[PDB]
Amino acid sequence: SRYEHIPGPPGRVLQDVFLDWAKKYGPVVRVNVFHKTSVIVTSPESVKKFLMSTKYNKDSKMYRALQTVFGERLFGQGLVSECNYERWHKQRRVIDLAFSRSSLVSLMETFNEKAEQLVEILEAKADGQTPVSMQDMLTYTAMDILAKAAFGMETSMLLGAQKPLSQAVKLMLEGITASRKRKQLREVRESIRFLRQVGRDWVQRRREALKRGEEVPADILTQILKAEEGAQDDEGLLDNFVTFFIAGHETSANHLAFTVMELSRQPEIVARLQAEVDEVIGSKRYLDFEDLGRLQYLSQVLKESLRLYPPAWGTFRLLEEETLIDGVRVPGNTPLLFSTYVMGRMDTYFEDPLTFNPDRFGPGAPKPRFTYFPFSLGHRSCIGQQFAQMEVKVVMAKLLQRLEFRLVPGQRFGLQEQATLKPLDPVLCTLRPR
Ligand code: HEM
Ligand SMILES: O=C(NC1CC1)C1CCN(c2cnccc2-c2ccccc2)CC1
Repeated sequence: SRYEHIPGPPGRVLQDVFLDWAKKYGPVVRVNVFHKTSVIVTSPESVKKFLMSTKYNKDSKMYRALQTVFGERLFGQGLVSECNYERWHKQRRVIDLAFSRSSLVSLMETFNEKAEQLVEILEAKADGQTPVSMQDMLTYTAMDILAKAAFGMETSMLLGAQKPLSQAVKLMLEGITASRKRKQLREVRESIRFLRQVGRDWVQRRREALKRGEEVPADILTQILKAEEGAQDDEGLLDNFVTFFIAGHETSANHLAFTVMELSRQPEIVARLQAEVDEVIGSKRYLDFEDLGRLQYLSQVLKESLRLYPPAWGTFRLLEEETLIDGVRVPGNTPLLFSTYVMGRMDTYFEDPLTFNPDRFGPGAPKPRFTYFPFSLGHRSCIGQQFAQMEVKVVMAKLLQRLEFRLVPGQRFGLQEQATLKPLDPVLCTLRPR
């Protein structure tokens, strides 16, 4: 009854249903999500008001499935899932040092070496006939980049190593999904314990290295440790280990996979991207940091890919006091749902919204004003945004330099939702050298 007055109903995902309801019922609509009543707010005025203010905190009820799954602590109170402002702010300020401009410039060697490894593996299969899962190959690349860049760890998933780790990540993502019988419970719980035990093993290795006075370059793990200096126990440390182990590869992989999928049906845009990489980097194996800013059309293509295919569709804020939102009375203690997926597909905000058009992000084009937020906005925006944008530009630039991709017929463009949105199909392609 407390929500009955709010407007609403009486390879598809629930976000497509929400899109249909926002179009039909307007900027404030009641929905059921993760078995709670929520209100989806899709005006840009609401996005600005609620996301650009430290007055509005995340609604912790809507993060339970990242905190704990089936009674196993997962991300716990790490940086994504901590919804207390002061507890979040303390860790954010310490971990931010690992995402400074100087920190990220130092990661270009890791980005280049893993991108070069992927392209060499793909070139050996570029016979126009062997089907390759670009979803799988881009996930292995993203995991290898993250493990090296964040932790100084070589996972070598691109060599076929760490299969139990790859399986554990897959079942943990299925667990998040199922949360929000007997064998699936056992497999999910053991996978979460395995990921935390990877953290314990790697933190002990880092501590022993530091004790023996071995050289350890400052990385994300350095700052994760710094945030816990004088903690009562290692459970905060492991919460952020697992948070960054998962967060630092999965959305990047999703975004790469979506971009390759969509580009397979955009031959003219691919010819333009191939030309731009030819003009900017030439034959050079290695992209320098200053080359990234020169790949302007690729930047636009990746922004348009996130408009239609945001791996992280949005966020929630807790409305504490009854508030009028776009002419609608919204009760206190309500989860407000913000969706860049829904707003990206509304003709109100984007003309011909299903058309893939990188020129929407061109230099003279008007910037979306609070209608586009694939890294969210405000104080709780993605800490990894610049990390992600650099690594994906390096991977995509190296693929475009060296290879041609054709999507295998029968492969779909639809979505699935696990913890994030990702292609329904494996993005199975045949390849040829340029
Ligand atoms: C294309 C890639 C990526 C996308 C689309 C993405 C998207 C997002 C979004 C929408 C949020 C806000 C989530 C919320 O409000 O609940 C977020 C937060 C976060 N992301 Fe990402 N992300 C990406 C890459 C990364 C990477 C590479 C890392 C780490 C290296 C990372 C770590 C995080 C963390 C730790 C947070 C929580 C930040 C905070 O609240 O202070 N993300 N991301
Ligand atoms: O569960 C979430 N929000 C709850 C309201 C429902 C999102 C929180 C932000 N997440 C990320 C953000 N940056 C990078 C990666 C992830 C990521 C990917 C895989 C698994 C976990 C997290 C995406 C999920």
